Amino acid sequence: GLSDGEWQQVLNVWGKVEADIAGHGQEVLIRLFTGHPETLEKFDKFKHLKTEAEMKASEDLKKHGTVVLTALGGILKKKGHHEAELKPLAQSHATKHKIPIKYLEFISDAIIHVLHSKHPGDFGADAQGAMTKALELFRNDIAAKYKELGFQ
Ligand code: HEM
Repeated sequence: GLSDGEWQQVLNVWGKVEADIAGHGQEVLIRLFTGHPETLEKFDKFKHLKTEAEMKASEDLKKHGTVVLTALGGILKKKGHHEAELKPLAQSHATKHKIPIKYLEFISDAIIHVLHSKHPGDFGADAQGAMTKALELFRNDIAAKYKELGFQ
C-alpha cells in the first residue's frame, strides 16, 4: 500500500522513463542479464547474446525492453488497482515462462540501479523509497498468484 504522495513520486519518476522508454528498457534488461546471467537462460530469443556489446546492439532486446516497461507502466499507472493487468502476467510468467519470483526481485533492483545511473542526483531518497515500495507491491501481488498456482 502506497500513499497518494508516494504514488505521485512514482508517477513523477515514471515520467523520466517515458521520455525514453526504449533506452530505459534496454538498460534494465542488460543490468539484469549481466548482473544475473542465469536469467538470460529463460529467454530463447536472447540466450545467444554472449557479450554485453551484443546486448547493447540488439534492436530486438530494445524492442522487448519497450514491451516490458510499457506493461510495467500500465500497471504503475493503476496505482495499485492492477488486478486485471497483473493476473495475465503472473499466469504467463508462472506457467509458460517459468520465472521464479527471485528474478522479479532481481529486475526490481535493476530498475532502481538504472534510474540512479541515468539520473544521478535526480533520483532522490523519497523517490527511491516510493519506487521501491511500488515494485515490492507489484512483486508481492505476483507472489500471491504464484502461490495459488503452486509455482516455485
Ligand atoms: C517488471 C517485470 C516484468 C514485466 C512487466 C514483464 C512483462 C512481460 C510481457 C508484457 C511479456 C510479453 C507477454 C507475455 O508473455 O506475458 C513478457 C514476456 C516474457 N518475459 Fe517478462 N516481464 C517482467 C519480468 C521478467 C523477468 C524478470 C523475466 C526472466 C528473468 C521475464 C521473462 C520473460 C520471458 C522469457 C518472456 C517471453 C519472451 C519471448 O520469448 O518473447 N520477464 N514479459
